[PDB]
Amino acid sequence: PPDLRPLVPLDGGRFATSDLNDLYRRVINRNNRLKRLLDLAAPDIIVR
Amino acid sequence: MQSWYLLYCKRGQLQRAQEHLERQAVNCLAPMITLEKIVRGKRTAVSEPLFPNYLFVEFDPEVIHTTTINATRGVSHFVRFGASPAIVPSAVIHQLSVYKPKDIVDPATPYPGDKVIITEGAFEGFQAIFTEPDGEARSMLLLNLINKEIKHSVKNTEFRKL
RNA sequence: UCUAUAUGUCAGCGUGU
DNA sequence: CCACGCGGGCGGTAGCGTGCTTTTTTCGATCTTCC
DNA sequence: GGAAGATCGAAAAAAGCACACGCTGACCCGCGTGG
Repeated sequence: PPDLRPLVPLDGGRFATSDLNDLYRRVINRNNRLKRLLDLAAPDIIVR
Repeated sequence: MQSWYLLYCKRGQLQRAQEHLERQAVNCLAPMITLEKIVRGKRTAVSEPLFPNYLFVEFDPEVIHTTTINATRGVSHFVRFGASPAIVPSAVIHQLSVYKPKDIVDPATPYPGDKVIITEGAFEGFQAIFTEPDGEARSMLLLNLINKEIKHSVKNTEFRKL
C-alpha cells in the first residue's frame, strides 16, 4: 500500500522518494519492456 | 574468425556508440525504422530502432579484445549469459536482416482520430478525440463541453494518451 | 487526541554507561 | 534556457578492492574398501 | 580391478557485531532530448 511507502514532501519543492518506490518502478519498467519485446516477436537471444 | 555478439547500450547513446564502433572498424547491425513519432507533442517523421538499446557487433576477439569493446564510449555492457559473453548464431543475423515489421511504439500511442486526455489549462482532466497537428507545435482535439464537443487547437504538451 | 507546529537516512562526533 | 522522462555501475575506449569471528555448505583430491 | 561411498581438509558464502540520548552537515537521480 502507498501509505506504508509514503512520498513525503521535501519542503523545498522536491519529493523524497523511498527505495521501495524505485524498486517497484524498475520492476514495472522491466515488465513493460519485456511485454513489448514479446509482442514484437523478438528472437531468442533478446527475449532471453 | 569473426563472430557476432549482442551489446546493451546506454539510454539514448546508441548513435554515439555506433559512430565510435565504426571508428574502430567493427561491423555492427541494429534494426532501424523511420516512422511518425509524437516527440513531446509535435508529430514528426524520425527514425528509431526496433529492440532499443541493442546492437549486434561482428568482430574477431583476436584482432580486438572484448574488454576494448566493453570500454567503448556509449556502450553499456556485453549481453552475457554465464561467465562468457553470448554468441549470436548467423541464422539469427540472417533472420534479422530479413526481419521487417511495421508497428507502433508507446511514445507514438496517439495516432489520427483517437482518445486523448487533456490534463492542463482550463480544460484539465477531460477526454477528447485527437486527429492532427496543425503545423508542428499546434494539435487540435474534439474538446468536450457540457453540451457537445467542438474541434479546437491546444498546446501539444498539455495532453497525454489515456 | 489529526489542533498548531504533523520526513527520512549517511557521515562526523559527544554524553551516560 | 525551462521542461522531461526513462535505465541506472560509473565511466570508459579499464579498473575499482585490500586490518573479524563463527557457522554452514560444498568441492577436489584422495583413499580405501569392496564384489 | 574399477566404481562407490566417504572423508577430509580447504575454499566460499552467510550472519552478527548492547542500550539510551543530544548536536552538526549533506542530500532525497543526472543527462541526452525537446521545444
